[PDB]
Amino acid sequence: DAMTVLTPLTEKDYEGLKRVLRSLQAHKMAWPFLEPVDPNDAPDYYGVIKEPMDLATMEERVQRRYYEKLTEFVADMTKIFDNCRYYNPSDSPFYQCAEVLESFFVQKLKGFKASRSH
Amino acid sequence: DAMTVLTPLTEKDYEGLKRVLRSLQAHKMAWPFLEPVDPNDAPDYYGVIKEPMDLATMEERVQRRYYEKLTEFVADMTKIFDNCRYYNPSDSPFYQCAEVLESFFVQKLKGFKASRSH
Amino acid sequence: DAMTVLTPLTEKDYEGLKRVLRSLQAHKMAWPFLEPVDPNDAPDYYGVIKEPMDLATMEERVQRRYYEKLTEFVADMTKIFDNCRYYNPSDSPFYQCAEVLESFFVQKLKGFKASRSH
Amino acid sequence: DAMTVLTPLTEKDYEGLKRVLRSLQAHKMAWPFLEPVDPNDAPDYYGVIKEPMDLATMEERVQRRYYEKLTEFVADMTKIFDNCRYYNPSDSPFYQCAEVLESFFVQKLKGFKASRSH
Amino acid sequence: DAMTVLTPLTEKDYEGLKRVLRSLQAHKMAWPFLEPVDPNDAPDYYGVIKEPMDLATMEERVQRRYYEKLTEFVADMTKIFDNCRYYNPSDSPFYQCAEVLESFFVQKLKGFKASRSH
Amino acid sequence: DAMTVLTPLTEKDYEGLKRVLRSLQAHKMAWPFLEPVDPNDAPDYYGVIKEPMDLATMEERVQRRYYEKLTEFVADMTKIFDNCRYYNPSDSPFYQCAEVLESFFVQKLKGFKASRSH
Ligand SMILES: CN1C[C@H](Nc2nc3c(c(=O)n2C)CCC3)C[C@H](c2ccccc2)C1
Ligand SMILES: CN1C[C@H](Nc2nc3c(c(=O)n2C)CCC3)C[C@H](c2ccccc2)C1
Ligand SMILES: CN1C[C@H](Nc2nc3c(c(=O)n2C)CCC3)C[C@H](c2ccccc2)C1
Ligand SMILES: CN1C[C@H](Nc2nc3c(c(=O)n2C)CCC3)C[C@H](c2ccccc2)C1
Ligand SMILES: CN1C[C@H](Nc2nc3c(c(=O)n2C)CCC3)C[C@H](c2ccccc2)C1
Ligand SMILES: CN1C[C@H](Nc2nc3c(c(=O)n2C)CCC3)C[C@H](c2ccccc2)C1
Repeated sequence: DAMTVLTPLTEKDYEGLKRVLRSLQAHKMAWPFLEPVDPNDAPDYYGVIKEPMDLATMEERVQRRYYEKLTEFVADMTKIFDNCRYYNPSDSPFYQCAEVLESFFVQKLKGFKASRSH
Repeated sequence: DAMTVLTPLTEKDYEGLKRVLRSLQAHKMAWPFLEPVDPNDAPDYYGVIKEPMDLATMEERVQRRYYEKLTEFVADMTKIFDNCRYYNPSDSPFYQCAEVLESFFVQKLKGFKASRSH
Repeated sequence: DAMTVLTPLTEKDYEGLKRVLRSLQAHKMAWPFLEPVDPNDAPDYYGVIKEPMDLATMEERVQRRYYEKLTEFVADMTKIFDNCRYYNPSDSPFYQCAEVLESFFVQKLKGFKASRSH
Repeated sequence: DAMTVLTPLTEKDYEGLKRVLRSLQAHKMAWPFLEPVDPNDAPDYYGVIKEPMDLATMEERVQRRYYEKLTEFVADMTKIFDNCRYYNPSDSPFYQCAEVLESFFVQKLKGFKASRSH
Repeated sequence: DAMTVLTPLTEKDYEGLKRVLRSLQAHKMAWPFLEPVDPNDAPDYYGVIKEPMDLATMEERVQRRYYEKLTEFVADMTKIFDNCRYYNPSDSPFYQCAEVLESFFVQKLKGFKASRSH
Repeated sequence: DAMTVLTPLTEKDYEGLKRVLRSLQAHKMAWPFLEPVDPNDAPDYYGVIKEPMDLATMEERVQRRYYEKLTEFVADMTKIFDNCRYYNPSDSPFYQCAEVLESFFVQKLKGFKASRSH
C-alpha cells in the first residue's frame, strides 16, 4: 500500500497504534514478548540477535512518537517474531507463540491500514 | 498426522521427499536459496547466521538419506526462510521470496503428510 | 472502430462513461491518479508535462459534458498514463501503477465499445 | 526477475543483445526509430524531450559494451516508446508503431530472459 | 508614458515604426537577431523558449500592421533580448549583442516617443 | 577586467562579496528575490526555468566559499534577473524590480571591482 510507506503518521493514527498494541498485550499468546529477553535466561541472546525487540519497548516508542511512518512501526514489530524464530527451534513454544501472535497482528494490522483511508 | 515425529522415513517416503524438493527447486521464487550464500556478496553472513541452509545442500542430504524422521527435514527446510527473514530487511526481495516459498512448501508439505497415512 | 470516431455521445453513453471512470476510481492501483499532481512533490512537473490529467479532473469533465466524441475521452485518459511513463522511471511504482490501470481501462473500455454496437 | 537486475552482462550475453537489437531493426514497424529524430522535422523535440533514443544510438552503445546490467539496456529501449507516446498524439502512426514495436520487443525480451536462465 | 499604452498607432506612427526597425537591421550588432534561430544550430532552442523572435518576423508584423498599440511592438522586441540573455551564457557574444542592441533600441525608442507626443 | 576572470578570490574578496550581497538584501526592490520562488505561486516555474536563483541561495553559497572566481559569482547573480525577465511580463513589477536591482548591483559591483586593484 501507498499510504503505508508515504502518508506520515498523524495524532489520529498514533491513537489507533496504541489501540492495536494494547490488543497484542492482552493476547493470550503474548506472554513471551511483553518485556525484553532476560540475559540470564539466555546469555549470548543480545550477542547474537543484532536488534532485539519487545512490546514493552514498542510501547515506549509509540508514546514518544518515534515512528514517522507506518513502515518503521511494522519493522520493529516483525523483529519480535523474526528474532524469536531465528534464535529458537521450530518445535519450541516460544516459536509457536510467535507464529500465532504474528498472524493475529497481521489481522489487527489489516484493520488499521483499512481504517486509515476510508 | 504427527506420525511426522515418530514414524521413520521409509524408501517410498524418500520418494516424495525428493519430489517435494524438485518442486521447491522449480518455483520462480526459489532462486535465492537454490545454492549456498556467497561470502563475496556478504562477508559477515557465515559469521552471523549459525546454521546456513540452501536447497543444493539439502538435496545432497536427501541423497545420503540423512533424515530418519520427517521432523528433521522440516527443521532444515525452515532454517532457510528463518535465516533469511533474520538476515535481511523485511521489505527486501529475499525476505519476500522466503515468505512466498515457505507458504508454497507448507502446501506441498501438507500434501506429503496426508499421502503417508491415508 | 467507426463508431468511436463519428457516432457522437448520447445521454446513455455518458452514463457508462461516468460508470467506467467510477471503476477506475475503485481500483487498487488507481491510487496515484485519483487527483492532480502536487507541485510540492515535483516542482518541475507542471513545467515539463504539457497536458496533465487525473481522474478527478476527468470526473469534472464527464459531468460538464466536455466530450463530443469518444475519441476525446480516451485521449484525456491516455494522457494520464503516457505522462506518467514519460516523467517517471520504468522501474518505479507510479510507472508500474500506470501499466496496471491502462491495461485495465482498456478492457473496461473494450466492454463499452461493445455495449454501444449491440 | 532477479537475474535481469543483478547478473552482470557477459560477452555471451552481449552477442544476443545484438540479435534482439537487429531483430528490431528488421521489423516492419521499426522504421521511425532507426535514427535520431531530426531537428528540422520538429524544432521543439529536443527541448521538450529530456532523453531521446533510437536504435542506431543503441547499436553504438551495445557495441561499445556500455551496459553493465540487462536492467540498463531495457531502460533505454523503453525510452524510445515512452518518449514517442508522450510527444505524439495517441492516433498518430509513430504512436502506433511504438505500441506495435514495444509489444514485439517485449516478446524478443521474454525469449532472451529465458535464454539466460539456462 | 500614457501615450505608449493608450494612443493607437496611426499611419505616420507606423512610418516611424519602420524607420526604427531598419535602424536596428542596419546595426553593426544586429546580426544575431536578423532572422529566426536555426533549429540545426540549437535543437533544444525551440522547445525551451516559449516565444522566439527576430527582426525579420517583426518586419512582416510591421508591414501587416499587426500592432494596435506601441505597447505590443516594444514587447515583441524585448522578447529578442530577453530570450537571448536567458538561453545564452552571459560571457557570450550573442549575450553582449543583445545588451548593446537593446540599449540602442532604447535610444531609438525614446526618440520615437517624443516624435509622437506633440 | 583581467582580475575578474583570472585572479582567484581571497578571504578579503569574500568579505566584500558578503558586503555587497547584504546591500542587495537591504534594497527596497530586493523583495521578490530574497528567497526562492514558490512552486505553489507558479507550478511550471521550476520545470521551464533551468537554473533558478535567489539572494538566499547566494548567501549560503558565499558562506560555503563556493566561488573560486568573481566570474562565477556574477553569473549566479545575473541568473536572478535574466530568469525574472524571461519568465515574467515586461510590464510586470517582478520585471521592473529585476531591472532596478540589477542596475544597483552593477553599481555595487563596479565599486567592488575597483576596490580589488588599487
Ligand atoms: C523475560 N522473559 C522473556 C521471555 N520471552 C523470551 N525469552 C527467551 C527467548 C525468547 O525468544 N523470548 C520471546 C530466547 C531466550 C530466552 C518471556 C518470559 C516469561 C516467563 C514466564 C512467564 C511469562 C513470560 C520473560
Ligand atoms: C549464490 N548466490 C546466493 C544468493 N542468495 C542469497 N544471498 C545473500 C543473502 C540471502 O539470504 N540469500 C538467499 C543475505 C546475504 C547475501 C542468490 C544469488 C543469486 C543471484 C541471482 C539469481 C539467483 C541467485 C547466488
Ligand atoms: C496528489 N498526489 C499526487 C500523486 N500522484 C503522482 N505524483 C507525482 C508524479 C506522478 O506521476 N503521479 C501519479 C510525478 C511527480 C509526483 C499521488 C499522491 C498520493 C500519495 C499517497 C497516497 C495516494 C496518492 C498524491
Ligand atoms: C529521422 N527521421 C526521424 C523519424 N522518426 C520520428 N520523427 C518525429 C517524431 C518521432 O517520435 N519519431 C519517432 C516526433 C517529431 C518528428 C522517422 C523518419 C523516417 C521517415 C521515413 C522512413 C523511416 C524513418 C526519420
Ligand atoms: C540563423 N542564424 C541564427 C543566429 N542567431 C542566433 N543563434 C542561436 C542563439 C541566439 O540567441 N541567436 C541570436 C541561441 C541558439 C543559437 C545567427 C546566425 C548568424 C551567423 C552569422 C552571421 C549572421 C547570422 C543566423
Ligand atoms: C517566495 N516568494 C517568491 C516571490 N518572488 C517571485 N515569485 C514568482 C516569480 C518571480 O519571478 N519572483 C521573483 C515568477 C513565478 C512566481 C516573491 C514572494 C514575495 C511576496 C511578497 C513579498 C515578498 C516576497 C516570495
